[PDB]
Amino acid sequence: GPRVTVLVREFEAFDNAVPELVDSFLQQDPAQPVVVAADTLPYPPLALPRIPNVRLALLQPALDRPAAASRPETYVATEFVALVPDGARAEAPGLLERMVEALRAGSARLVAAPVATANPARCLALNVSLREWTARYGAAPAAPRCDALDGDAVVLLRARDLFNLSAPLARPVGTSLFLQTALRGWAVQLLDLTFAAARQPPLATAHARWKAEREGRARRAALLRALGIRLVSWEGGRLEWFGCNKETTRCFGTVVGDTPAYLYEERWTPPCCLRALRETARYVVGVLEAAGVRYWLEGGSLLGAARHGDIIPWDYDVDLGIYLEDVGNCEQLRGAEAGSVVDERGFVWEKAVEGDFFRVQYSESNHLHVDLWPFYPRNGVMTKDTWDVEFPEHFLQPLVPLPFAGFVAQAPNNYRRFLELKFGPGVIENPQYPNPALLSLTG
Amino acid sequence: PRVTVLVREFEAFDNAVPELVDSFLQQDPAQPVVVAADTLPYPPLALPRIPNVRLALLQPALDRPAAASRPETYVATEFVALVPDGARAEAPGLLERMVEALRAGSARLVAAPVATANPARCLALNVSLREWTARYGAAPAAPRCDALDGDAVVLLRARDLFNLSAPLARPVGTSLFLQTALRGWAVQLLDLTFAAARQPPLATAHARWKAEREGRARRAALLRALGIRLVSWEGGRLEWFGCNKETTRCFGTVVGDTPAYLYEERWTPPCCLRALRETARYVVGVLEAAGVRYWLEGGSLLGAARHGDIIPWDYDVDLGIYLEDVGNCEQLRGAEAGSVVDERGFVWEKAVEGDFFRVQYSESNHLHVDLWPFYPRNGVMTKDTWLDHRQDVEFPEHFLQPLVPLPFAGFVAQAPNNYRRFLELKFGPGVIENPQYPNPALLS
Amino acid sequence: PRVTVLVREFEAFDNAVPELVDSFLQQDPAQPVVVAADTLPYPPLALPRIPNVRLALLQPALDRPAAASRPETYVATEFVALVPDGARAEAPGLLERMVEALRAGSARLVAAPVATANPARCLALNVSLREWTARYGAAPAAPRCDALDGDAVVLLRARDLFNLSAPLARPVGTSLFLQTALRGWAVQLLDLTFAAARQPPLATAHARWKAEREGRARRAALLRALGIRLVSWEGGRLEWFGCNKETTRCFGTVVGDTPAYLYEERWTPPCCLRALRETARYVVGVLEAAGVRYWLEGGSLLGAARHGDIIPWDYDVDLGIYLEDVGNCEQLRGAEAGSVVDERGFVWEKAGDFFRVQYSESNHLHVDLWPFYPRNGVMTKDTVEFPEHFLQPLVPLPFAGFVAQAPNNYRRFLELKFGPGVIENPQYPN
Amino acid sequence: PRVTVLVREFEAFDNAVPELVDSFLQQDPAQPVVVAADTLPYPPLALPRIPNVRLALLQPALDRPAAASRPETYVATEFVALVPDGARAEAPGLLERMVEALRAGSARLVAAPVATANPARCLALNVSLREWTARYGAAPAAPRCDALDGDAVVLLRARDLFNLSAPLARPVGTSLFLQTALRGWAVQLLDLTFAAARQPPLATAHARWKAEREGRARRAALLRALGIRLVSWEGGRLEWFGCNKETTRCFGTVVGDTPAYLYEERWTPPCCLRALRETARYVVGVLEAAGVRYWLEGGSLLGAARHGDIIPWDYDVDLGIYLEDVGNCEQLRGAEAGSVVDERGFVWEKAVEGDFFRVQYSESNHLHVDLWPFYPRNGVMTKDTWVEFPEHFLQPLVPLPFAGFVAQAPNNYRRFLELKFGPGVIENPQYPNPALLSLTG
Ligand SMILES: *[C@@H]1O[C@H](CO)[C@@H](O)[C@H](O)[C@H]1NC(C)=O
Ligand SMILES: *[C@@H]1O[C@H](CO)[C@@H](O)[C@H](O)[C@H]1NC(C)=O
Ligand SMILES: *[C@@H]1O[C@H](CO)[C@@H](O)[C@H](O)[C@H]1NC(C)=O
Ligand SMILES: *[C@@H]1O[C@H](CO)[C@@H](O)[C@H](O)[C@H]1NC(C)=O
Ligand SMILES: *[C@@H]1O[C@H](CO)[C@@H](O)[C@H](O)[C@H]1NC(C)=O
Ligand SMILES: *[C@@H]1O[C@H](CO)[C@@H](O)[C@H](O)[C@H]1NC(C)=O
Ligand SMILES: *[C@@H]1O[C@H](CO)[C@@H](O)[C@H](O)[C@H]1NC(C)=O
Ligand SMILES: [Ba+2]
Ligand SMILES: [Ba+2]
Ligand SMILES: [Ba+2]
Ligand SMILES: [Ba+2]
Ligand SMILES: [Ba+2]
Ligand SMILES: [Zn+2]
Ligand SMILES: [Zn+2]
Ligand SMILES: [Zn+2]
Ligand SMILES: [Zn+2]
Repeated sequence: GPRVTVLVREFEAFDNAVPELVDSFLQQDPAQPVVVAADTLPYPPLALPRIPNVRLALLQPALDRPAAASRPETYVATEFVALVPDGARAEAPGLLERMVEALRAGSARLVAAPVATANPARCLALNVSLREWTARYGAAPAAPRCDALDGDAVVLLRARDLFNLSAPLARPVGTSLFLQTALRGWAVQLLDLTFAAARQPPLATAHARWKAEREGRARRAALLRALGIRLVSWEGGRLEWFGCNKETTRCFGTVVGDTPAYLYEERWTPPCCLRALRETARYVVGVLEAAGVRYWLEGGSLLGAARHGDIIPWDYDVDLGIYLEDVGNCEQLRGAEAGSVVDERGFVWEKAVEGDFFRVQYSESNHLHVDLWPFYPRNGVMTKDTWDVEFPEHFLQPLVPLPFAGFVAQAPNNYRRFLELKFGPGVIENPQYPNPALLSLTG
Repeated sequence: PRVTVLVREFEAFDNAVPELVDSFLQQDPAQPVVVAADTLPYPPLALPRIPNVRLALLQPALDRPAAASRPETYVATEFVALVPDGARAEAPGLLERMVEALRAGSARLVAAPVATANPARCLALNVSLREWTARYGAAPAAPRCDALDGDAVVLLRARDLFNLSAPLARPVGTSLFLQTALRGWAVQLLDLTFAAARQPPLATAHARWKAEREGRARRAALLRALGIRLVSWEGGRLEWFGCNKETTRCFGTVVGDTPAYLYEERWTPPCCLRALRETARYVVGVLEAAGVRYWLEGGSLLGAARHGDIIPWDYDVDLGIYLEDVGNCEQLRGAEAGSVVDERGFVWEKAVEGDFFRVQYSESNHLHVDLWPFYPRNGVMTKDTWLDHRQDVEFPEHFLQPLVPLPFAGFVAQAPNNYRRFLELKFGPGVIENPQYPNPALLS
Repeated sequence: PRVTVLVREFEAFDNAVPELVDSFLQQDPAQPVVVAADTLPYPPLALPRIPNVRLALLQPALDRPAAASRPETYVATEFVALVPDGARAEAPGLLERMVEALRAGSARLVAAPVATANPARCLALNVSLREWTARYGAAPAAPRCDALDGDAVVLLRARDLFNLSAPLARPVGTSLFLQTALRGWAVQLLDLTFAAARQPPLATAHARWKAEREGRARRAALLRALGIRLVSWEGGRLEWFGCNKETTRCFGTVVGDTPAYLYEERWTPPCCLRALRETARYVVGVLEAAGVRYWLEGGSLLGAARHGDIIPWDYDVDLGIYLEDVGNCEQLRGAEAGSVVDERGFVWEKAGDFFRVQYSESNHLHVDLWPFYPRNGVMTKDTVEFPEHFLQPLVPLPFAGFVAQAPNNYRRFLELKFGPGVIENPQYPN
Repeated sequence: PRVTVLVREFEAFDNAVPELVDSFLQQDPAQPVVVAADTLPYPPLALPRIPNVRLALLQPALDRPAAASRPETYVATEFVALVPDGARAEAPGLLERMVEALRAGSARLVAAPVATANPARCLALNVSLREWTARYGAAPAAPRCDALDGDAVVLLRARDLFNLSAPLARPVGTSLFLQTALRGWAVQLLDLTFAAARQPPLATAHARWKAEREGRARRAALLRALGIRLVSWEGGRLEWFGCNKETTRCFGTVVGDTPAYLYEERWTPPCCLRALRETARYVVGVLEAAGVRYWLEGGSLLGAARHGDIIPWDYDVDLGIYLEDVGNCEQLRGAEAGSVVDERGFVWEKAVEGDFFRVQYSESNHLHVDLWPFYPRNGVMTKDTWVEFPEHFLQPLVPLPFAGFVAQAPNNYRRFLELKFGPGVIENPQYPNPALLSLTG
């Protein structure tokens, strides 16, 4: 009895070669189990053979079906599942068997065989970091052992592994599967086997490709947002973003009890939010330097600068100190005492509700901000008559350059002494990343 | 008797879940409680972090197994009680009495109203997926109902709830009884009342307002996902959830003369049918006012002869008109120059394929009436271009002299005389008495 | 028919808990499973991280609420099945069959042996808190039993298990039936059989010996915490869990002639009585070797007359001796200079009219020797008296495992000292 | 009546609990009073036989229901006042004063010192479970505190006290504030004083000696059970409660390579780090005096470059050495022939596994410094078992602070570290990830 169930999930209803795919596997073994899975009944009809080992699995809730009907493991009775993309065909007999033999003999929980299309599967490296909401892809250093595949491959793994993931069949499978398996530390072995292409390949015209790719990028975008992947990178670069921006709200919205929503989700600050914070800091610093406002990294920004030259990865704002006596040198600041001011580049400058400090928002919609805390000497010690620690004014005589958030910012001289006076001894050396369990106990 | 309290209906921005859960914990410190949500609620729910109170997140996640989003794996007890936000346990032993009534009764669900401004009421409910409709009315055999409207604790066996396809789809008040009534199950409305929340949620008019809107949006999403286009109540009042003048038609381009919904074992959506009847009514009024001779044709005449309406799986309307009359109608005259949007938003155009005219419900909604021009050759009605149908044939002009009245789509339409013989000539003997799909070589 | 599997008996260093849990999950993927432990097991159990399988850590923690160590809070179902490591579910439906037998029967617990090397056998069990003793034997009414010895799945209602004072105290097979036998509950040893793990734990000789040694340590700590100083078996085997030659005695300094165990509504710990009997026998032996005239006195004579033993709530032994003979005994001559620790560890002291022999330097259970002298034909000390004819002659009287010497006509002698009817009217503590 | 007096800190052999109970009853005969003990106190306390005075025995017993050992079972008021032995109620209207203060302020605990020789002082306290440390200090915001030192009545809500995991674990003065400070709760030390008992307990040197021996034993057992390996005062006066030269290391055999402490969502116990630092310093001392070229390697060099210490979740130290130098060191030459215990108890052995050397802290405590011999071939440092690196990184070695002393590091160690670990590794620590560990294994 067959030990592998072919499963087809990646195809387009308007233009596919799924009937040829199914027919090709049935022509090596008429009893071969084949499952085609879809969110709704594909139209135009697929007209697959009406035989018991071929089944359409409709992954949608329906008023007249049991819970089992929308669960893909219901449709698989074999030990192994072979995910087969549309556009493949089985011509050499026994390829699924060789893949089973390779899986059992190897040490990778997945094995794959490229399909000989215009885009055969390439072996990739992938690091998934849920805390940084990032998926980092790269060339696979230990090919043919990989974390992920790009392109067309028959992928074979045990049904109990596949159907135990949270989103076994979320689309595109080429993205969702390896996000889940790579996070788990599993590997995929690119075998030296090749499945043939369909004789009449799907999506043969430019217009059909255009529709297919438009829908698939839309599925991918929605998939990465639902799964909490805000940034995709290739070799550290070619950033592809899925978070907040100048024209949207910031990811975590309004903060309740100075504990942003992302900490309860056991993650750190989204990288789109950190990116806007860096850009807003660079911009405010550039403006203050050109206007003649003396400023220095303050608080957690200074602490992040001194520790690793960037925003601390679970922080969500930037704090700078300024000489109160110099506020008038800056137009945006001058206007900020009157009322909120939207400058020429969309940055919003406000005088705070209470507490006498200035706030610069990334944009009118995206409320990530830099806070400016004005101080004035009172006989050698900086003070704000509203309350951020009081400190001696010689720490600013003079100020020091310090790498921060991708540029050079000004800091208090001997910032190490400055940091422990405000935070306590040894602060630079002992970071404490968020503690969700502790947070769960203490609200 | 062990019962898990399961909380699904609440709002993250404004709720009384902490009070709800504490009220059951005051009665039994080890009381199992499951709060279910699609995403982690923020601001934090701050439930007691004790092992018998769990939060079930129904979203997929990269670092969780499939079971973590299946709520049955959080319920170990035989029974489960769905409790809405705004409710509280005050009297001891309420859930136990509900268990007793379920074991003693015959209904598969029992329910207790909550003493909010809107306690649950007993309702009747018929679901027809084929017609995309759910029909509510007054309960004939109260306190035994098919569905409830309003706030109630609903107790049923875990095995029964979690074998539904969408046990926790929101609103539960709508979703649950749609699934239970379809299965012939009854909910027995008990004479027990749960108390309301001391600090009820949604205390301000603004908070209430943004809740009713988010609920309506969820309810509409629910009915679209489940294929309910039309909801009716006794009193005759209707809520729609499909087509209108401003949207697309529900089903899209038809291949093989068999629309997508037939493969889904459903008939034409009632909203598409409504648009087709209103377009047929309008077009007939225009042609009559213009002096264009028209007759019901094809499947429209067939439907007319059978039951005075569109065939319930059909998706367009067909009229024959005299060719020499097209010049009488302003929209028709324009349609030969190009597509014409007229005074009521109907779109008239000469079709790609067969030198016939098409009238679309709107620019976005392409439900249409097709007008087929005919001219008499020698007492024989005919045209130059033919579509590849067994229904597209010549026929004797005497069938059009004279035309007879015939109810169709809510109005009186003109039909060929002896339309039975007419229909049998075009479709074959007995067509009126033998309904069949537009092509049974594919689907019958 | 919803049953939570509850695993408590396993060793972190060597266990088959992953197989056990997986076997029940094959029969039902949503089977509730609770694995209970005092601390987080390492190496990791690596249980499935699915909502119906949970690890309950029972010790206190700075960062957890009270509820987190209370096991009932992890069990929502009506029934619980305690499953020992080494067992696996093969046939489906075994727990529901056990539930049915439970509802059908009259035993508050039912049990099914596991086909290990040591499948559960039935036992009788009698618990006497007053005497700090648990007594096991062969069970007359098997398959209905007070306790079990060996591997079994035990099923009971969760309200029954978790109202016990120490439901999951280890070892479970000792602690559970101690608590249920004391309440009059019975266990029915059903005829069902759970299979053994396909890869059993403790496969090597070193592993098994390491497990037996830590188990004996847990068993000993359990019996000490619950007040079982002695486990006795039908056939004579005795297991001691109290004081001995190298420890302190169990109760320490008595105030107001009422030892601590009386206020706990218990009698003398049996290990303390055993030490007293052995000191009495040793002292009598030394006295008889040195030719010292001794007789039973006070409560020891009373207990000898009543039942040939120490009164079970007494805590010392009193002997009278002829003062003229004190010199014939080395230990007692030495006792006048100072404390004497002899060959065998006994501590002889004079303190005070009288001498006192302690079982050992650490264990101060003692025999008091009170010397008398004949002056009037009456026996008298110098800091109550009785006529000398009660000692001429002395009679043999069983006491504490040996033949002691007692005044002649000692019943008459006991009612001179204590009043009439004393032998038949024991002054029971209340 | 809204406050239940709860007495937990006393000694059976010598106490003033009868005077205490009486004093509260003299001011209100109906006062709820609970004396809590693990076992029946002997000699008998002889407390009044009235319904509002109860003796709670918290140990499990064969004849008692579960509830009997749960302290909330004995309390039916909203508040609990923890009262130490030695205190006495004289001024009426004192507990109601503490309730009024509690309600009107923000602290969930309020306290009043008792006028003994050791009246309560206000302290700061941070608890770090990851570092297994309790850091005490003088309270910056007195009389708002994190913890108390000395005798005080402590009043808080019953629901708060009996929700803690170990609400009456002894000593209370230690156990309570470890739990409340971890939760971020404060205690407010009021300007109210409870009088002392007229006949104070433990008045003799001998009675005090016994009580202090017992209390210290209870506290050491309490700290081990709760995972506090290290107590400090103002960062000094260190008190240790973990492993040492004469014991096992805290976590024993690593099977991951994921030590047990990561599964407990903590870092390396600080006693283990202390042993590792001292072994690294001793080994380095031996290598320098014997003339062995060594350098910090792997995560030791990485930790030195990041913050000059062992990475706080790492559990060993790695050093490279020149293989041609091994002969210069007696311990190493002995290690090739068999395991050698040297004059100070360190164990030098040659793991035949990976062809390196390993120095253990002691025969029992297997925290170790690993020594990786390299040899050059064409100016590339290499070895025969396992990355290799160019020798110029060792020509010359540079000083680098590490673990309390100055150690040798490759020159350009940032470039050295980046080649081995990747760019940015110094700036982006791989912080322990409980959630992920729970997923991968
Ligand atoms: C993934 O992580 C490893 C180890 O942290 C690192 O060496 C590698 O360069 C990373 N790969 C990518 C593509 O980010
Ligand atoms: C008990 O403590 C936990 C913190 O782990 C908290 O979640 C819960 O709300 C507390 N309950 C009460 C009644 O304070
Ligand atoms: C529901 O269907 C039943 C069965 O024919 C019918 O008697 C009843 O009138 C229907 N009720 C509603 C509200 O449509
Ligand atoms: C399902 O996934 C979880 C990981 O989150 C794992 O613990 C469990 O063992 C998996 N079950 C199977 C059958 O692989
Ligand atoms: C327990 O009690 C009965 C009498 O009530 C006694 O006959 C039986 O022997 C005792 N059990 C054992 C094991 O001795
Ligand atoms: C003890 O038994 C009673 C009655 O069955 C029940 O109310 C209570 O929950 C039980 N205690 C537990 C299960 O801890
Ligand atoms: C506790 O932490 C705070 C800030 O984290 C620090 O300022 C205070 O100095 C610390 N106190 C002690 C005694 O470590
Ligand atoms: Ba900050
Ligand atoms: Ba038609
Ligand atoms: Ba038509
Ligand atoms: Ba006596
Ligand atoms: Ba390392
Ligand atoms: Zn963002
Ligand atoms: Zn429609
Ligand atoms: Zn004893
Ligand atoms: Zn240690």
